[PDB]
Amino acid sequence: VIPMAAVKQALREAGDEFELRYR
Amino acid sequence: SQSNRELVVDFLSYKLSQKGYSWSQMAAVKQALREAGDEFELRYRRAFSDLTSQLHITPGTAYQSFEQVVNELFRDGVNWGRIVAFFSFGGALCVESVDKEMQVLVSRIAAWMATYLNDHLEPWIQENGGWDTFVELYGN
Ligand SMILES: [Ca+2]
Repeated sequence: VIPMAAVKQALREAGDEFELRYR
Repeated sequence: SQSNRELVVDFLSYKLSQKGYSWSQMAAVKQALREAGDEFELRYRRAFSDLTSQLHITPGTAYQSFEQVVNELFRDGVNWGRIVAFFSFGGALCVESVDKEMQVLVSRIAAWMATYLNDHLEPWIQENGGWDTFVELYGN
């Protein structure tokens, strides 16, 4: 079921995004 | 006793941080992490709701929910934003647990977090300039 992986991966992609927008 | 002291210190650190002043190194970090969570959570709020919907939690599957989101979060390494998500995630998990009448898990989750943070993020943190780095490069 695709949205299982997807919701996890999106947390990680947000963290990476947060990682650069707050420096 | 000394629990009068915990109360006094807590009241003072809070009052101090409002004025920009920080009681200890630990008071600084607690504040930087709190502010970063609230900020992460508000910015990626949609990303969080999608998370809640996909995972019903019971006391038997709560850990599975935890390890799945955590292992995916740190799949190909570590950074500070990912570390914020980790904290933000566990805070959300703890809130869903109390919501769904399962308050027992709250301390379990904290322990899972502490051990992971201790045994799995600490080496990266110690090697990237400790907690003071992230206070100084992300905080404020
Ligand atoms: Ca496992």
